Amino acid sequence: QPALLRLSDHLLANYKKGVRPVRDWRKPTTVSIDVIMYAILNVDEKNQVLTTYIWYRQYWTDEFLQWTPEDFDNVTKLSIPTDSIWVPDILINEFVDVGKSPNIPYVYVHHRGEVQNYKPLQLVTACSLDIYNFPFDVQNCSLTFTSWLHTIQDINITLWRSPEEVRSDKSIFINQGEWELLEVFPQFKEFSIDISNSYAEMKFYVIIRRRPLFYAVSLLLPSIFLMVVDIVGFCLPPDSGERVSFKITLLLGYSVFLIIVSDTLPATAIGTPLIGVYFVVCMALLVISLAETIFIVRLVHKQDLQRPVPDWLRHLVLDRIAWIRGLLQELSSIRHFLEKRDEMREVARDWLRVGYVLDRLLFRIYLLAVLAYSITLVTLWSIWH
Amino acid sequence: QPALLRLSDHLLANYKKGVRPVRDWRKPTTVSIDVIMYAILNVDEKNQVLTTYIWYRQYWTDEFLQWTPEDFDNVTKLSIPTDSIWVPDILINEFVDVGKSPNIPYVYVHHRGEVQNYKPLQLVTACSLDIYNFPFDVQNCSLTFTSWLHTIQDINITLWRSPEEVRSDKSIFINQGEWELLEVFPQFKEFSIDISNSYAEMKFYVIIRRRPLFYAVSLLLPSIFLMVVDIVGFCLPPDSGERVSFKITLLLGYSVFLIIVSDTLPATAIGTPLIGVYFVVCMALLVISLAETIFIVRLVHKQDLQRPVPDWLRHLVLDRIAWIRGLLQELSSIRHFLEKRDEMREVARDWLRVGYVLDRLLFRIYLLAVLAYSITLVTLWSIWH
Amino acid sequence: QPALLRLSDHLLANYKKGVRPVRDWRKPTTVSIDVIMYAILNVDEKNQVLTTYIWYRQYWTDEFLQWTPEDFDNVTKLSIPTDSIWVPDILINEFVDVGKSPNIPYVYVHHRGEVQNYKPLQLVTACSLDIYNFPFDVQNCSLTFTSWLHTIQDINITLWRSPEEVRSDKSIFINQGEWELLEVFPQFKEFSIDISNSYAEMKFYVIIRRRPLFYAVSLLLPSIFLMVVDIVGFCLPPDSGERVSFKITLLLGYSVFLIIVSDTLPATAIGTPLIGVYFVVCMALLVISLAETIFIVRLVHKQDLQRPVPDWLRHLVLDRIAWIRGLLQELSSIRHFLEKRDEMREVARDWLRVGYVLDRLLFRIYLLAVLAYSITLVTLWSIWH
Amino acid sequence: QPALLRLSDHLLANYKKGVRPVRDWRKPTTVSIDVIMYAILNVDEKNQVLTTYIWYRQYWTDEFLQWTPEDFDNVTKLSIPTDSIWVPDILINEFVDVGKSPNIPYVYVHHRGEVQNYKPLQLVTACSLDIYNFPFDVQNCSLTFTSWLHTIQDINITLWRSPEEVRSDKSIFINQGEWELLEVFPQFKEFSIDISNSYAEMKFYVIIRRRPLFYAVSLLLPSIFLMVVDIVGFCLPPDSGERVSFKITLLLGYSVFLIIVSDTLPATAIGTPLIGVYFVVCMALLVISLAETIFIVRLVHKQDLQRPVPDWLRHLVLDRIAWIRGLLQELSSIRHFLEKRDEMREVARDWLRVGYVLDRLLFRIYLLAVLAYSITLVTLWSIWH
Amino acid sequence: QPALLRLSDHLLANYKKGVRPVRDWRKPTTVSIDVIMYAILNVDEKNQVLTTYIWYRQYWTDEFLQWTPEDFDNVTKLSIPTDSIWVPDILINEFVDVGKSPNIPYVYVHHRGEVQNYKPLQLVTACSLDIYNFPFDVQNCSLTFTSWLHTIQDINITLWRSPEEVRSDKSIFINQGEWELLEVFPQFKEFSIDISNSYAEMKFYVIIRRRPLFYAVSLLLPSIFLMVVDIVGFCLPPDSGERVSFKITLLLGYSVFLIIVSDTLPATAIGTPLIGVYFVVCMALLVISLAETIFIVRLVHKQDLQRPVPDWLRHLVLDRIAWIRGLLQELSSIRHFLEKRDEMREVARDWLRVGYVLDRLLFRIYLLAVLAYSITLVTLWSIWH
Ligand SMILES: *[C@@H]1O[C@H](CO)[C@@H](O[C@@H]2O[C@H](CO)[C@@H](O)[C@H](O)[C@H]2NC(C)=O)[C@H](O)[C@H]1NC(C)=O
Ligand SMILES: *[C@@H]1O[C@H](CO)[C@@H](O[C@@H]2O[C@H](CO)[C@@H](O)[C@H](O)[C@H]2NC(C)=O)[C@H](O)[C@H]1NC(C)=O
Ligand SMILES: NCCc1c[nH]c2ccc(O)cc12
Ligand SMILES: NCCc1c[nH]c2ccc(O)cc12
Ligand SMILES: NCCc1c[nH]c2ccc(O)cc12
Ligand SMILES: NCCc1c[nH]c2ccc(O)cc12
Ligand SMILES: NCCc1c[nH]c2ccc(O)cc12
Repeated sequence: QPALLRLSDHLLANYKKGVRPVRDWRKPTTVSIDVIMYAILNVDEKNQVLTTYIWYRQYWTDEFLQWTPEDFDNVTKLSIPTDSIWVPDILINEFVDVGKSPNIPYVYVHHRGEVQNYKPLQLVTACSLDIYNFPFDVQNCSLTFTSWLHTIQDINITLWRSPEEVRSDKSIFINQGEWELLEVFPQFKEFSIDISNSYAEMKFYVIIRRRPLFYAVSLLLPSIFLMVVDIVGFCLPPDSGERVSFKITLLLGYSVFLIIVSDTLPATAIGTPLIGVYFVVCMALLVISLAETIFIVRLVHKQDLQRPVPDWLRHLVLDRIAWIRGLLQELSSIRHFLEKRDEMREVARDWLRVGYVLDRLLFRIYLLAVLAYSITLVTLWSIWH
Repeated sequence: QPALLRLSDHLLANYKKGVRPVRDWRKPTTVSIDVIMYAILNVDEKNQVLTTYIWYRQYWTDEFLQWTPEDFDNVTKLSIPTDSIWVPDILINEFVDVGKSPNIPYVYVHHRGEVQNYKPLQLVTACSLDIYNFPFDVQNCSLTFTSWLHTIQDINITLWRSPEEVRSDKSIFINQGEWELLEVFPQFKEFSIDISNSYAEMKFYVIIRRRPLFYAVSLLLPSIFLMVVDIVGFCLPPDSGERVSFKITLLLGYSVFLIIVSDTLPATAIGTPLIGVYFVVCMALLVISLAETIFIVRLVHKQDLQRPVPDWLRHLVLDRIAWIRGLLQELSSIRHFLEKRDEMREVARDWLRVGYVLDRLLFRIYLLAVLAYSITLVTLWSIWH
Repeated sequence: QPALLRLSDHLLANYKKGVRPVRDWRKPTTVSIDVIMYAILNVDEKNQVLTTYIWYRQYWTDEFLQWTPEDFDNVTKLSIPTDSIWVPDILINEFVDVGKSPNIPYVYVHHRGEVQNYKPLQLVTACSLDIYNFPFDVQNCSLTFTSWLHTIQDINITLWRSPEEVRSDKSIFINQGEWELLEVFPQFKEFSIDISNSYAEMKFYVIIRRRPLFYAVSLLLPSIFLMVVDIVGFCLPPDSGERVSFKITLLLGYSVFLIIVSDTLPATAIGTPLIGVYFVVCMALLVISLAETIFIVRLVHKQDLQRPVPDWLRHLVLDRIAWIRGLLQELSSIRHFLEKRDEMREVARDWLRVGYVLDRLLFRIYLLAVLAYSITLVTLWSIWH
Repeated sequence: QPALLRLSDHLLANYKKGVRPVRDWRKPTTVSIDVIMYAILNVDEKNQVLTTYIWYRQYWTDEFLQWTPEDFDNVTKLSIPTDSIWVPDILINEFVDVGKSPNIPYVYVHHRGEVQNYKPLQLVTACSLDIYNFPFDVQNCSLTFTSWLHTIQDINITLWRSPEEVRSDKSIFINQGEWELLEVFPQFKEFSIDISNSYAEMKFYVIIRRRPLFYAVSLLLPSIFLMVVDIVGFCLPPDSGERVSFKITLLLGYSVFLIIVSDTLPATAIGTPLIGVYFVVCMALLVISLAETIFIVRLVHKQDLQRPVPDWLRHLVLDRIAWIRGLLQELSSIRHFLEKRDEMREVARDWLRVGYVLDRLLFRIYLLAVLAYSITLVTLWSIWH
Repeated sequence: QPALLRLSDHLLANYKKGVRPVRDWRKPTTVSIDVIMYAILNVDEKNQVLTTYIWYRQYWTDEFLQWTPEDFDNVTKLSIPTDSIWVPDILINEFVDVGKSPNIPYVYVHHRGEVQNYKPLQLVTACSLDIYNFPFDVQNCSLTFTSWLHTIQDINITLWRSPEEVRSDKSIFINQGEWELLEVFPQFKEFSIDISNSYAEMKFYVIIRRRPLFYAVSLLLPSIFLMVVDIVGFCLPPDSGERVSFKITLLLGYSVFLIIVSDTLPATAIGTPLIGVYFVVCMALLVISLAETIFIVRLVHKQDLQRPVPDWLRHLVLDRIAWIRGLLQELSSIRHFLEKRDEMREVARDWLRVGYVLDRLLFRIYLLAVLAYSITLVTLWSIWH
């Protein structure tokens, strides 16, 4: 007789698969688990879910599947289909849709009754995401493995291995994605929602950090590009009537661009992300450039103004060294029309050189409000790097 | 003999799982339920559905699964697979797609015949959404648990616990999302669509309110930004020929922006939301700014107009203090060409100072139609806060 | 003995569930159905499908499930699982994907053999949509219930109730959506695709009408907004050099807006919708405004033109009352250069006042081509309302 | 005894459903099929798939389900569940996802052993799409029905009916969609991937043609609209300084529009579609309009140029008839400043009339490069119509 | 007796399908596989997955399904349902969702016990994508077939055929898509995650290359189009006041276009793709064109400047040959006002001809920075072609 199916006839003849396998019912069946995390497939932030592929394994002690290796040609391990034995109902408290993993149809059984079960499982799980510092963020998502029905008296959950070996496990993990795990942190916890019920659970805090190197060329590269167009835009002469149309076109291009980057961050009501506050301050610096162009074109215009006041013309003089026959009465009438002509040219000429020395020094103030304000960026960048 | 599977052989030997378990058929099997709501996953408003994760439990009385704890070593609870016993067909009247929850394969049975069943269930349910006051809204969505086939004579539905304990249940609930539940309100109701049929149902009015703090920085922050660009835009001199091109560019940027925010609110035919009516009034204030610029550039232009009328020049004078040899005949011909030259300059100069004192006071009217109209915003904001 | 499972042992002992239950095989099993329509979930027009939630019920006569209420304690109704009896294969000819409804696991049986079956069913069904008059449209979608395999000799289909009661059934229906049903119209029809096969079917013409009140504020509110910007745009003086840049900017904004509304209507080759033809006529009215601005700026320009012809200057005069020492030769040379100077100013001044009296009356023609053309809108609106 | 389930007890008592039913194993079981195509649901071109709803039927000869109509009250047809008999594994070589069709749970059996099986089946099938002539295209997609495991020796595939009747079958087909089938073309073919294996297959070449009447109002209606704006745009005078800003705005609007229509056509590397080549030639005609405006504004400008050369002024004269006391020395100084003034006006006046007669004839060349080039469109349209 | 179901009664009478079929348990069951790849359906790069349709087959040796062809009329092959025998649990380590393939319900068995199993299987598999050289890229995605539970002692994996025949297999493969496979490379590998467990696996490195011919007309055709608009844009005279509005409009159109092409490439943190670095250098060349227009309009303007310095006027002269009665005092006053008039015209005239000879030679430098920089494109194109 072949000895490998003589054994399965001995185990599964009178085996009843609907009974929690134990001889004294007062003790629990202590399962023992661990995770080996393979990949982080996607982090959906607007929906606050997280899909993950995990290699997973359990063992528990089945007191009805015991034998001796003699009378069976020293068989010490054996494979049984999963649908023909008892199996616990351990699942996750935090799933959203779990139908993506196939069922492994086989389990091992040892000669002491140690049934061990290997299966892959994908987990579209719901964990709250903190998105405050957007390119430089670590996440803290839980994976609470628990028995759904059975209490402490029936099913208790411990680990396969030591909790140090779970923390530093990068044995299989797919790198060169968007995320990168630091550690998987296990913790036993006894859960109770009311009196007279207590449930075992095993949380796995998987922490991951975003690799930020892509988002420099999608959130900072056009923003610094829209600044060097603004720096060269002050070198238009304000008398052209084309400088204000330059600045409103630039702010138009900035405004369309900010729409594009708004859709990524979620509607989580803990506030705004920290980088999104900067694009408001980046946008308000364009308005100070837009309010500076309107002021000097209001100040310098062919409008037939009044005289420049010498109280400020002396103030502009100090800053200029810092930042820069009755035929006589008839023919007298024709020169008087030209007396008024060139003099009103010189009135607008007096307002003219005022609007350039206020153009230069306010361009220096704008250049120091950019160049000294960029040092604040790299020092917050280098320390958090 | 081990006593835990001796009991399951005693219960499930001649048990027929297709019969509603009762000895006198004239009495119903009164199930009893409650919900423990875990999260609100998404509220799709354009489709008017609502997905929700709920911890759920039932018990009913099975008169065929009774035993005595003696002859079984004082066993008082026991686990049976769900597919091997009777189970009611309680489901929801308002689902759209329910396939996302796994089946819990186990139930408890007590020694009196009290079968109790724990299961998670996700509910893409269809509830009508009222979206009138958009950032500040409470919702009222039903969850009508009922038996689909059985009538009052067969299955009646009551609650597990007191209806006060269901209302104030925040024991497990995931916060820091978009929504926040106030209460879950149960109510028994007897349903009847015709004569000779009556059905038990248990409605659960779950009310939730949106946390509005995110939508201030996505529906009010660019709208107030497009006003301070409009306030500074009046400081262009109207003689530039660049002011009307400024105002139409601004209204262009506003018009593109209103497209972006239109896609959120649904096509529900109860009317428009209340905040969407304000963006029309916000848009019509830009037209009054756009109609004011066209009027003064029509009024002030190098066009060789007629004289300003002294009926309104005196009216502008009052508001200015409030808001602000035959050689003689040949040579006489050359001055007359300059007589006509400077005089038509002074005609346009007379229309010139009119268009600035009407520019200033209409800018004060526009500034008071903004600043006093913003007080209406925060008082409606603070009371509803 | 308990009498409720003594009955199910009597019915389902030798019952064979694979046989169409009848004693004389020459007669059909006449099923009888009706629908109770609950909601219209979505109408996808680009794909021409329609999803609908329907409460549904059948009964047929099973000649093998008969008993007498005596010997069973006057039991007259009983519940049997659906998978343990015969059930017809009645389904829809027009489905696209039907997997969204759960299976009701129970049926009633009466003491005469009247098995009745209640189930919900969702129907992503394919019906052709007529989209000609877009906001004001009724639809006519079929729901052809038929047996897929069995012919007239085996399965015939009739109704539960009278066909008048199906038509006026609004007992349960979720209102305050986008659609609103007028009636559900049943009609028996015998189907035959060839010789020697005839099939019963029961069509249900469900007609629904769109509530159009939302699409007034998404298809007419910006279109009338882009007209009042065009009406005020004629009050620019044509000498500014900023009026043509105003009109092309407006047509730019209109052109981008028409892209946004194009994606809703499908690629159904019965033609264009009727409202989409109007937006072409709405767009061509902007070109007549754009061709009118180009004509007067071509007519009025500092170009050193020729004289205005008195054949049309008299025509403009009639419409103006309707719509509105050798020192002498040397010094004679300097006045002749000013003779040519002011005269060519008066030549452009003669073309100047022509271009305003043609500006005013063509603005009246444009104002009457708008105001009288809007009366055509509301009269087609009020009658179809 | 009722005779309809006495027959099913006679057929399915010792019937083994895992054996290919034949008495001499050396002959094949010749199935016979046909398709009745109901609708073409969608053609996804970027993914190159095709979903189709097909009414489908098979018959094969089962030598174990034979009887005589006597001893059974002249029963000649009978219904058996599909899961209780043998059924071939005929499926499609070209599917992508086939889970959308329900299983018909019944088959007919005749008294000779002719089992016939009716089922609907939806087919998201993968066929390569040729998209060269985009609005006027026929497709040629295969549907290769074959047995997946069994060879020629076990399962052979023929047709139900004559192959002429399959070709001209429009008995049920949903029209008024986007597509329209010409014919379904069957062809038997013996498949072999290596030595010692040969497989029967039955290809069904379904050819469909797009109804092009919708895409005239979405690919040609705005393109001809952006030409009549270009035709009227030449009537701006080139001295305005607003004509180049008109032409770049138009090319901006064209460039945004071409983005919108690019997303439809796939990334199939057989080249570009033929209509997409025309929009490049449509775009390059705008550049010749844009290069013509830049040339005449470079030629006509207040720049203090040199003299016009009489070598080309005579050439412009020919085309103009085709396409169109020491007081004397002091006072002599003041006329010499006006000698230089009006003469440089006449130098720019000489370049002025040159730039209009080159404006008119190059506008005639552009008008003949449009009007004669539109005749090429309708002749390629009418023949392919 | 018919001999084909007499054989299946002999094999499957006492067959236990839950036992790994072997007589001596110490030897493994060596399965043997290969793949025949049919199509590459989609490559999702933002999600880094890959869907593939593969024809697949296995055989293993079943020691319990042996017979002799005599006593069964020389039957040497036979078909058994898959659910009635043992089958290994060979699956893929790298799947994401595998539910899209149907189950083939049949297997062959030979008279020696060689069970062979044919099935199609679709594989949304997760492989890391290298996207550095975007249009010209080869991919290297693994397909690791392994037994999930069984070790080396139970299941070992080898190939059907020689590993050379797998490499050059294009027998069935759907061409004329986006991708094109070079080879499928098999490699045996023994896997071990810890001590005391060793697993067989069979990697299949399928390498595919993108056909780049479509992306020339979607990533290079508008980019070279936005250069010839820039080349003709220098032929505007800088005195128009319309040239800077031309250049900012062009950069606006370029900036919107770069948004459109950004969404394809993923967020993989290995850096940026190589073609995306070029569009930054393509964008910075427009800024040098935009900084050149601002410089000459700052240099040439009616501003009443000072004199041009003869240190650079001589430098411009060298490059111009390379790149190009008390009535007397009263009447003396009127000429002095015209002395100042024409002289300040000649001051701006002196700056005028400077700004054209710097316009021409900087246009030659820009033309050589384009034409010589395009030779770098085609040489990198032709070698990698
Ligand atoms: C949600 O809506 C339901 C009905 O639409 C409200 O239920 C009503 O509650 C009042 C107060 O208890 C009862 O008098 C009515 O009989 C109830 N109506 C029905 C149809 O049962 C419910 O109060 C609403 N929720 C909130 C928070 O107001
Ligand atoms: C669709 O394509 C197939 C092949 O790609 C065409 O089938 C060919 O038809 C001709 C004419 O009957 C035969 O001579 C060839 O042998 C067929 N080819 C194959 C591979 O069998 C088919 O004709 C095409 N459809 C149309 C409408 O032309
Ligand atoms: N083929 C993968 C077998 C395997 C090896 N080590 C494992 C660890 C966990 C697990 O679920 C599975 C495994
Ligand atoms: N593991 C969660 C068990 C659990 C504890 N309390 C519960 C309440 C309801 C429920 O369905 C389930 C539970
Ligand atoms: N719980 C809903 C039971 C029900 C009451 N009336 C009905 C009518 C039809 C139907 O399918 C079902 C019903
Ligand atoms: N109810 C549709 C029955 C039917 C009638 N003719 C048919 C032809 C083919 C098929 O699969 C089915 C049919
Ligand atoms: N009908 C396809 C049968 C077939 C022929 N050759 C094959 C090779 C592999 C495979 O899985 C299947 C096949």
